[PDB]
Amino acid sequence: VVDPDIFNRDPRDHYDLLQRLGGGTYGEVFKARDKVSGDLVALKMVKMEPDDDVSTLQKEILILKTCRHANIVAYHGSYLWLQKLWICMEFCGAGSLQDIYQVTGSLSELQISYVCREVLQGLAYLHSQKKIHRDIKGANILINDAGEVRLADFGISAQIGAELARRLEFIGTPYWMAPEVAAVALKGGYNELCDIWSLGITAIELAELQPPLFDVHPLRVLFLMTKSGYQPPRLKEKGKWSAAFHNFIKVTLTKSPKKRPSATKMLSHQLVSQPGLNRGLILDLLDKLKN
Amino acid sequence: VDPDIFNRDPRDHYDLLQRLGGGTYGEVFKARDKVSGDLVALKMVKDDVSTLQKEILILKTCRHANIVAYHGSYLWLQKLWICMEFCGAGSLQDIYQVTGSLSELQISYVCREVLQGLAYLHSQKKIHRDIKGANILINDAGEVRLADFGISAQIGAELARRLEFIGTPYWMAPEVAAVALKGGYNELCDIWSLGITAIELAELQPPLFDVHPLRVLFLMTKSGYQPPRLKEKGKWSAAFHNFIKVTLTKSPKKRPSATKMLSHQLVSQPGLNRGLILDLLDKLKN
Ligand SMILES: CC(C)n1ncc2cnc(Nc3cc([C@@H]4CCNC4)nc(N4CCC(F)(F)C4)n3)cc21
Ligand SMILES: CC(C)n1ncc2cnc(Nc3cc([C@@H]4CCNC4)nc(N4CCC(F)(F)C4)n3)cc21
Repeated sequence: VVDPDIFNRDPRDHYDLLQRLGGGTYGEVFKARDKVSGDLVALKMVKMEPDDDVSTLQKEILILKTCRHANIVAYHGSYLWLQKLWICMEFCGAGSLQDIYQVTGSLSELQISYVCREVLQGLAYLHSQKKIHRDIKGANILINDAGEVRLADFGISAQIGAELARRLEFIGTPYWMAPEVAAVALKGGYNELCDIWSLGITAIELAELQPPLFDVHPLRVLFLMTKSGYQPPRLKEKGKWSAAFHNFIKVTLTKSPKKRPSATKMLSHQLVSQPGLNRGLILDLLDKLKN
Repeated sequence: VDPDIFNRDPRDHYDLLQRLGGGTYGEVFKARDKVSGDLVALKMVKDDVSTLQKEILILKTCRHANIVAYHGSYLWLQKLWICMEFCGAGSLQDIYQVTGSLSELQISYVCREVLQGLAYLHSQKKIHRDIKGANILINDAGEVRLADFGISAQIGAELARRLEFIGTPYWMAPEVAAVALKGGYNELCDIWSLGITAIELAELQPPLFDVHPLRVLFLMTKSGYQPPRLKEKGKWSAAFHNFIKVTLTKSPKKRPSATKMLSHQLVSQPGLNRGLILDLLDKLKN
């Protein structure tokens, strides 16, 4: 069973499908309207046929259903009907920051600062629940028509969670196992501070339209990160960005997780504490997107 | 694809003498080579055979006296027969379940021989990951052979599979990339397992054997976990207690390598030889 609170009914009983927004490996996403309230929702539809593995989708729903924070996409339930699973969420009309910057070009420093503050608020909430997003990037940060910021796409977090559960199920007898082996099997070998690093990379992505080393073979990038002299990336254009932005990048991209600041600590950084960070900055961006 | 597979009937080459066990992976036989008379172990198998493929490749690429020797594989009638050196006494667990606890000198010899095998494996960039009495075999001359690389193969396969579906890495933190490529721990896990095995041979159970395994996993993953110890202090020399202390070093950054452990007083002392285990096998028989 995918989730103990699934609605075993046709989602079309409750929603009018308005537009297919896209589709691929993850399934398809629809814009729909609540037939009673008139509110808009996103429906993510995935095939869910007998003997398919439900574990990843199960974990994704578990994450969404237990979050109640403005900066995490709101969850309105899931439907299982005729071997399709529909996950219903708050609609973000502008899509992701990647959808936006592919049209607008690079964001301003103030726009990036607001985005980073909103993402850090969502991360601090997730971390206080002992959750880890594990896939912070422009493609997974959604923007609504009011310029508000929502973390979404917990698929990677759910995949990791489901694999972690499978590791525990088949760990075998533990009595000869070294503690660090048990720790990797139970906890994964890293912690929530990985999300802070990913946010620093995301800030570079919003500034430059690509993450660092985007043109290097992925396996080479992984290898370089494991060398003892690996150097965190930096913003390319020194004079374009303030010292505060360069320092935000420096501290979020702290190599050692033992020394990397938490989401709550980062919320005190000058870049995201400064006045004038509000959704109007992103309304400006969305106007550019249409103008 | 193993390029050396013999595409012919193994029974045209070996006389099957005794089924030793198996299931549901397959069956294990004691067999005799038809031309030489040497005994061998034949493991018959058969799905996704890929992890078994990786397991055979481990055995095939190892060439060390303390690793059970590999002779070849026969493919016949959708059954793969893996031919290995025969160890007539079985595992140390098979033995101690009859004889009772080993002497300190017997344990010292076993530990030296396992450390030699581990030093070889680690230099080959392999991790055994399942060192325990059940996986250490004893031949009829009292010599020690590491065996059962099934866990090593399974963990390597699973590390490779995760790597294949890791997705794009450009937003990943370095510690996440390191877990993806290197698995989150290293070969020093085998040194810890050897320390537990030494307690097992001394006491007939690993520490915490009567604690629920999920509780053991809970305790071991907390920052305050204390490494176990031998329970009957006066029975064992200071050198044995110290060997346990250092092999069971909690921090993998401080735990000694197999080569370093081979210089420890317990395993470098004189009088450690296969005659000690021949005595054990005599006790097993008599
Ligand atoms: C991650 C996804 C399952 N998800 N989760 C919650 C959520 C809330 N709102 C949206 N909103 C949007 C808006 C737009 C706008 C159309 C025109 N430009 C962007 N596109 C898209 N997607 C095009 C590619 C897709 F995967 F189909 C989605 N989603 C998507 C949402
Ligand atoms: C790990 C195994 C596949 N393997 N690999 C190489 C190898 C070389 N020699 C043996 N020798 C023995 C001796 C004995 C002795 C019979 C009387 N007591 C132990 N039993 C067993 N088996 C009991 C349960 C099994 F898996 F079938 C094996 N194997 C086993 C070997």
